[PDB]
Amino acid sequence: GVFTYESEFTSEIPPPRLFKAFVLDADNLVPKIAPQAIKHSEILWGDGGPGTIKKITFGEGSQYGYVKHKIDSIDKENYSYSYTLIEGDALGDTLEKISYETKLVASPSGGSIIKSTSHYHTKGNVEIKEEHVKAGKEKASNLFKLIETYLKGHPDAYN
Repeated sequence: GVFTYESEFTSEIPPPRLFKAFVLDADNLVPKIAPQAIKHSEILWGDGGPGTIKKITFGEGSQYGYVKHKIDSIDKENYSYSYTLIEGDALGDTLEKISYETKLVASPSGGSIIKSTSHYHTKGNVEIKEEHVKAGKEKASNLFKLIETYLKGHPDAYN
């Protein structure tokens, strides 16, 4: 009853810089690099640690479009991030518990590798739609390629 999807890519920007921006600065990194997807970010629980809850908002239009992220684990030393999503118009009336996992590393060419993964938990006996899970792979991957330019252009970004 759970879906498992993983991705793998790399970048020339350092993972500790993109990590701090993605986890320790996602409140102003996503709404600044891509203001077309998220419009605001306000942690609802804790402050980013495990068990915390972040309320990300979108601005695709007037209709309110936001989601809730529950931090699951973090690796400021390995540059890894893991949280659980509980809200999101994309969950349709079938999905419920969402699991999100992201990991960063370094390559032999100096660049840095980025491994991401996500899961779904539908309530009852239903399944997600490829166009949905597949489209999410581009919404999460494309963003990762936007942050790489964030540090590749901003040598001061939390650095």
